[PDB]
Amino acid sequence: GVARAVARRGVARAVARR
Repeated sequence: GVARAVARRGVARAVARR
């Protein structure tokens, strides 16, 4: 229901909820 798409050096997307 809530997934983030951030792929930066230091800030990666560890947010992945349905």
